[PDB]
Amino acid sequence: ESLRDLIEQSQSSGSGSGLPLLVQRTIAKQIQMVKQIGKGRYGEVWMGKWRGEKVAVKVFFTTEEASWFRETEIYQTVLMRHENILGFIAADIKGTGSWTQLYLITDYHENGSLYDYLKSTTLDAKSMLKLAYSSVSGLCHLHTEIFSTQGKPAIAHRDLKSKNILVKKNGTCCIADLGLAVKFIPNTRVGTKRYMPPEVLDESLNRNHFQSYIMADMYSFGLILWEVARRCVSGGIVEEYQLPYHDLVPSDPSYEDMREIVCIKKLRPSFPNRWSSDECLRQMGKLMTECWAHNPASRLTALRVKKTLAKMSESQDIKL
Amino acid sequence: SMGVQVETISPGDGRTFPKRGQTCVVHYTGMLEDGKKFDSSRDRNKPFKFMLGKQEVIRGWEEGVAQMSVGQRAKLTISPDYAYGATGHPGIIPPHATLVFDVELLKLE
Ligand SMILES: c1ccc2c(-c3cnn4cc(-c5ccc(N6CCNCC6)cc5)cnc34)ccnc2c1
Repeated sequence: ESLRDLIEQSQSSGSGSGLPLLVQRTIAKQIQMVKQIGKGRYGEVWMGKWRGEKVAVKVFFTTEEASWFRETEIYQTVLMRHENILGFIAADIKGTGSWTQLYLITDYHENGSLYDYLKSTTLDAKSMLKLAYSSVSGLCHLHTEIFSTQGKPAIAHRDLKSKNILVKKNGTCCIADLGLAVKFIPNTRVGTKRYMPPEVLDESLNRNHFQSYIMADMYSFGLILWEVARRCVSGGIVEEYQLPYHDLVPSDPSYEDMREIVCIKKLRPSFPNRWSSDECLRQMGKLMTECWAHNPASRLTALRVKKTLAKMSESQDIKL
Repeated sequence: SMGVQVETISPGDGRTFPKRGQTCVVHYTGMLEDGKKFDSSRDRNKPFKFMLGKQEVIRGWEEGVAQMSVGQRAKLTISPDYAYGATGHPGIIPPHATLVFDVELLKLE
């Protein structure tokens, strides 16, 4: 019954991340749905209990079937499984006709997303770097093709935001919400408007190159580094949690709002003054800047960011 | 039903049959019509359990296995209506898939 062990038993055999099919399709009827815990693109996210264990369930209606399909296929990709990607368990279906529900069942993380966790606590350098490094390690894994007999393609996420990264019990992060993800083998303007890079906002993203999606991801990830860094205490001082561009646009900003700030005036989130008094936060500031450059080609790669953060970590005697 | 064809591979005891409410313990291998395998309890060396009449498994399974003897092994050919229908299962079973399960009823509990 031990879910982890069930998943380990079945993935030792091979091919599919998650439970074996026939086991997957026992789950919808047995899960106790407890409460809504958040939101996902095209579906609510609930906590459920299955065999006494908490799991998360992203619930789609049949109008969003294609998205359940796409997202589940991605999660079931070979060599996709990774400590910084949200752990897939099962997909199943319940109910009847117009009320049919499609379930995407995953690990549940009680700390919630980075958005929740940053509102809940302040950080030191070590926790800041652990969240940043783990999160970018997930992104880099997505972005990196892996050759095997059954390979993993390069994947761009396309909806990165602090609400789509979970913080595990051990202080590390895993990436979720893969329903807009693109594999190297789509509408340009999709995702969360507040995190869209200028070229997505104005539809000048070059659709001829997969790389454009990867470079788009790095701008969005730069904004998340800013969110996290604000919460690292230095000199006995710390900022309150805020979303990027909080002072420049309304909540639930529109395309017009974002185009003005990001495409036209080319503004970026501002750095609190106290950052310039701490070498680590100075370095984080430089990393953000280099992630969110207007010109996609000038942005750092996820691998470069990973390596930079690793160097910061070991430069303060911090493990990982 | 032409929806669920049952071809014996190896006979069972011919007397101990699953009743509604009993847990069937089986070993199975599942394949598409072309032969590509998609699940096998034998590959993870752990039998799979389900209760007749709880609708935990596709209807073709309950219908195929219900008519099997403890110890019996049989090829179940199951039409999409008796399995995952037009929807299938993302990345594993395509739409309108006829499936082939090689199933052995090990034990009733
Ligand atoms: C995007 C994001 C997440 C998911 C998830 C997902 C997996 N785990 N998980 C946990 C939460 C969650 C837990 C606890 C809290 N709080 C803790 C204390 N008080 C404040 C609120 C808040 C939120 C939300 N979503 C998820 C599953 C599937 N697709 C996704 C797509």
